[PDB]
Amino acid sequence: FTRGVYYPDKVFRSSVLHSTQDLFLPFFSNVTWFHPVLPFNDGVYFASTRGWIFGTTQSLLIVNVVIKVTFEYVLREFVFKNYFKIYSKHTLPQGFSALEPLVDLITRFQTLLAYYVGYLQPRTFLLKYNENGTITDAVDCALDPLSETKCTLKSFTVEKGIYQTSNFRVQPTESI
Amino acid sequence: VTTEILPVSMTKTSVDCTMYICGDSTECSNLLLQYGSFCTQLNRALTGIAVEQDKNTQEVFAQVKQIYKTPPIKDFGGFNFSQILPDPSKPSKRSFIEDLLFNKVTLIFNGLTVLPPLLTDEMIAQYTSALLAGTITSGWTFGAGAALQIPFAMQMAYRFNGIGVTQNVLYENQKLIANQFNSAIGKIQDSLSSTASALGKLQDVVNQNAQALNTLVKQLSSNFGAISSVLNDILSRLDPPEAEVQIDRLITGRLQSLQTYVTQQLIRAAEIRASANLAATKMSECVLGQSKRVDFCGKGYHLMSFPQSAPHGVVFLHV
Amino acid sequence: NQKLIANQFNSAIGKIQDSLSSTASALGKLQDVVNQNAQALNTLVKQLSSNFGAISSVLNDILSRLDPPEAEVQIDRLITGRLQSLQTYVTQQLIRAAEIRASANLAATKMSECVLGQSKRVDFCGKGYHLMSFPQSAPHGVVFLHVTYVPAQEKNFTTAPAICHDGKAHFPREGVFVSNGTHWFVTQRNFYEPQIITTDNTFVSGNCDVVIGIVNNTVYDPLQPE
Amino acid sequence: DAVRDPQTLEILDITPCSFGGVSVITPGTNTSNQVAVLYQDVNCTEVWRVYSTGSNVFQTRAGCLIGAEHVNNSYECDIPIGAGICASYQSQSIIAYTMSLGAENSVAYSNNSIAIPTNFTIS
Ligand SMILES: *[C@@H]1O[C@H](CO)[C@@H](O[C@@H]2O[C@H](CO)[C@@H](O)[C@H](O)[C@H]2NC(C)=O)[C@H](O)[C@H]1NC(C)=O
Ligand SMILES: *[C@@H]1O[C@H](CO)[C@@H](O[C@@H]2O[C@H](CO)[C@@H](O)[C@H](O)[C@H]2NC(C)=O)[C@H](O)[C@H]1NC(C)=O
Ligand SMILES: *[C@@H]1O[C@H](CO)[C@@H](O[C@@H]2O[C@H](CO)[C@@H](O)[C@H](O)[C@H]2NC(C)=O)[C@H](O)[C@H]1NC(C)=O
Ligand SMILES: *[C@@H]1O[C@H](CO)[C@@H](O[C@@H]2O[C@H](CO)[C@@H](O)[C@H](O)[C@H]2NC(C)=O)[C@H](O)[C@H]1NC(C)=O
Ligand SMILES: *[C@@H]1O[C@H](CO)[C@@H](O[C@@H]2O[C@H](CO)[C@@H](O)[C@H](O)[C@H]2NC(C)=O)[C@H](O)[C@H]1NC(C)=O
Ligand SMILES: *[C@@H]1O[C@H](CO)[C@@H](O)[C@H](O)[C@H]1NC(C)=O
Ligand SMILES: *[C@@H]1O[C@H](CO)[C@@H](O)[C@H](O)[C@H]1NC(C)=O
Ligand SMILES: *[C@@H]1O[C@H](CO)[C@@H](O)[C@H](O)[C@H]1NC(C)=O
Ligand SMILES: *[C@@H]1O[C@H](CO)[C@@H](O)[C@H](O)[C@H]1NC(C)=O
Repeated sequence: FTRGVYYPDKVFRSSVLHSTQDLFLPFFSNVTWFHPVLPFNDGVYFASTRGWIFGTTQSLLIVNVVIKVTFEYVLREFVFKNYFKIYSKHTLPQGFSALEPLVDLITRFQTLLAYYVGYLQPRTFLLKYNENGTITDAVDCALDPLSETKCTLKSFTVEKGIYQTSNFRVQPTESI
Repeated sequence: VTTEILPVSMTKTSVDCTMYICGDSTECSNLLLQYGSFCTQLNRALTGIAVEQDKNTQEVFAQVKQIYKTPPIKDFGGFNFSQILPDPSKPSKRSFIEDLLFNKVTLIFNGLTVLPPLLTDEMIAQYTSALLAGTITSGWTFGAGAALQIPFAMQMAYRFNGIGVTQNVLYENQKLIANQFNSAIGKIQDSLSSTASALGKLQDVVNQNAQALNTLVKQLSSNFGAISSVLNDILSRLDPPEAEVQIDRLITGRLQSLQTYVTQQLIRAAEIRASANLAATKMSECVLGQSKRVDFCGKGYHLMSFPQSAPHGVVFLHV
Repeated sequence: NQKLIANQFNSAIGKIQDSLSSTASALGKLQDVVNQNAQALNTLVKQLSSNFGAISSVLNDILSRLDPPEAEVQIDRLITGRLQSLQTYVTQQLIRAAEIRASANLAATKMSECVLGQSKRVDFCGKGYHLMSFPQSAPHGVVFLHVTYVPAQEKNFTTAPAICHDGKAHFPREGVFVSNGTHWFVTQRNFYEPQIITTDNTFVSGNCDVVIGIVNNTVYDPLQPE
Repeated sequence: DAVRDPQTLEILDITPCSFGGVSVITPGTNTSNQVAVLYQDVNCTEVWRVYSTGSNVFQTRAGCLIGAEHVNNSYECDIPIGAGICASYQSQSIIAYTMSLGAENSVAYSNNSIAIPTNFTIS
């Protein structure tokens, strides 16, 4: 429903409404339920109910804490974006929380010994920071006309009226 | 009977800023992102102008809450109002003088669009016909509460009583007053039906709004020191890191042209506000009552006035 | 009717008090000015984070990373981009100030003509027949409380322009000739108050074969015993 | 706007694509969450797919309105659209209608009738 919102940068901000064009998982998108062969388009949201096996056929490995890559280091949500970055937070219900970053640094992946697989898309959100600098809300602009109106006025409440938001144009179908 | 012409509103134009600067080019719309919020400023200014133009027409014409009707027995003591009252043979509320006035003014995409008004010409004609019917059947009483009926000869008698002349002058010269009023309305009808062009104050607004749009279209064929005025030719002849410095010059020139246009549209709308406020005050003090101000409603001792609609304007007929 | 007029005035003041003490948002014309000024200042502040073609929007990390031979080329773009935004802001403030000045001149004219005297201009000091007005202060504005006369509860009658009594027409000094079906009276024009038609509230002019609509009646003579 | 075919020598014309605009008619968020979408002057046949086809399609002189049930009544105007058409939110939905200019009244004029007020109201 509303999953896959992290802190897009390392700069502290508070009580603002910042607009970030970043690769996100779109709201109300369909994800596969497992209880195998999993491709890699641009980035994968992961959840669970041990570790991971990445690569193409080098191999990127996480077991459980030791990591083989060469590099080595000694209800759970995981954003695996690759610029390989791991975001993680644990406490699919209707809830929503911001995923704090953990660590920093492929055409398929796998897992060790139920989970979920999402796929990130080029989007543009509108984050709501708070007094403590954490994220409490977000708005996907290209979901519906109401959220596009919220992205235009840059608020989360809209007054009664009529608002010009964008324009449309049929794309060129084929080349000649 | 004299004629007084005032502008009320003008054409509601809108501009697609991104398309006018560089349409169908994402690597130019990404270069327009390096300038902050300019197109939102320009769209906010033009949207405020567009709402302002509907507010002008609303406050000039919508000054009644009823819609009055003229009675089917038109025996008004000898006066003849058929040239200004509505005519049902035509498919509108519009009348004969209003047909002449609508036929006199005859002038009438890179983002440049024109928005329609809120009130239509038929609705504005219904407002003016309600104003005429309320005036003729009730005097000034319908502008201060409930419309109270009175015979038209008695109304005209104590409109004479408000310029220092007694009412026996009217009750002993009623037929002469009626014939002079009918001949004056006929002379107005003849001087409007002839080829004398008296709607120059309304034609000036249309010509001044057309020249600015034609200049704004004409500025798209200037190179501004670049190699071409066509963006696709630059994008097909150059690599991107050499096309950057040409697209920047085109963006700078087209932003300068848009800002000049928007500033002059703001300054031109500022006087249309003043003319619409003058027209609203003249409506309230000439049509809804009788005015003691010298040379405000006509030229002479004022008796009564009638409103008529016009393209982006209003015409008062002061008696 | 002094007590009735007093109670109606008190009830009207109480209803104004109630419609302000509720949550009815009425000061929108005053809130618009504050909103537009705050929005213009917020846009002028947010224009400082644009780089206008340069490598950054901060002047300090340009000066601490480049030498003055090819640093001024970066600084000139920011100087032009900020001059343009200042010029736009000042131009639109100059355009707003003339509208505020026209509204202030209208408020001064209303203060002179509605409060310091009684006005005959229709719908200038309220809707109806104006009596008096009161000022009240507001944040960056003024609020006028116009007190007007509104007629109510009308009634149909039969009228006539003149009266022929002894072969002479009779016209009213002020008011209209009305009739309730059987008798004829003269009353004032804005309040029904019928009186007997005598030779002290009428005047005579000519004979009664010219006026279109004249009606026979008796015009009383007040010096009856002498 | 015109060009010659370089192989068949044919005179074939050029016109641009659709190019409209999009407005969003909505109540407050403290009342509902449904919207309506106005497409600027496209005549409803060349037009998100729920807001492209389906029921609740209405043709205006200002454009193509999708998501609002047109009725035959006439109310005080609530949200202006253009050319006489207004919109309002009324088991609850968004409607579109032709706005009314006021009530109906006919003054009972004759040549010998007058109306005199008998009371008053201080306002
Ligand atoms: C008011 O004036 C009009 C003229 O504008 C009169 O209309 C004429 O009506 C007669 C028949 O009654 C026609 O034969 C004429 O052709 C009409 N004139 C024109 C110019 O078309 C009208 O009769 C007048 N009203 C009254 C009550 O006499
Ligand atoms: C019109 O007004 C006159 C005012 O005099 C009314 O005449 C009086 O009516 C009362 C009835 O209450 C009688 O007691 C008086 O004797 C009448 N006076 C005269 C001089 O006739 C008259 O009734 C009214 N007519 C209508 C139809 O209301
Ligand atoms: C108003 O009164 C006058 C005077 O009584 C009437 O005039 C005369 O009335 C007598 C009798 O009715 C007639 O024989 C005369 O021919 C009338 N003279 C004129 C010059 O008309 C008059 O008729 C009355 N009017 C009404 C409407 O009753
Ligand atoms: C004054 O008289 C007129 C004329 O009769 C009244 O208007 C009538 O109102 C009724 C409504 O009950 C209609 O059926 C009639 O058709 C109306 N007559 C005309 C000629 O239009 C009017 O209501 C009366 N007003 C007062 C205050 O008594
Ligand atoms: C004029 O209208 C006023 C209403 O504003 C009437 O005053 C009311 O009269 C009734 C009589 O039954 C009293 O019960 C109310 O208390 C009065 N209201 C106030 C505010 O005092 C007045 O009677 C009317 N006058 C006439 C002649 O009809
Ligand atoms: C911020 O944290 C404090 C305690 O750490 C808490 O009392 C407060 O409610 C928090 N505010 C928000 C907006 O979460
Ligand atoms: C008023 O009109 C009627 C016809 O309805 C007519 O008989 C009467 O003579 C007219 N009155 C005047 C004073 O013209
Ligand atoms: C618009 O559509 C209607 C019917 O859908 C049609 O009658 C009319 O001709 C069309 N107008 C244009 C300009 O295509
Ligand atoms: C509105 O009126 C038209 C008649 O012109 C009718 O065909 C249509 O069904 C009516 N629609 C509604 C919702 O009443």
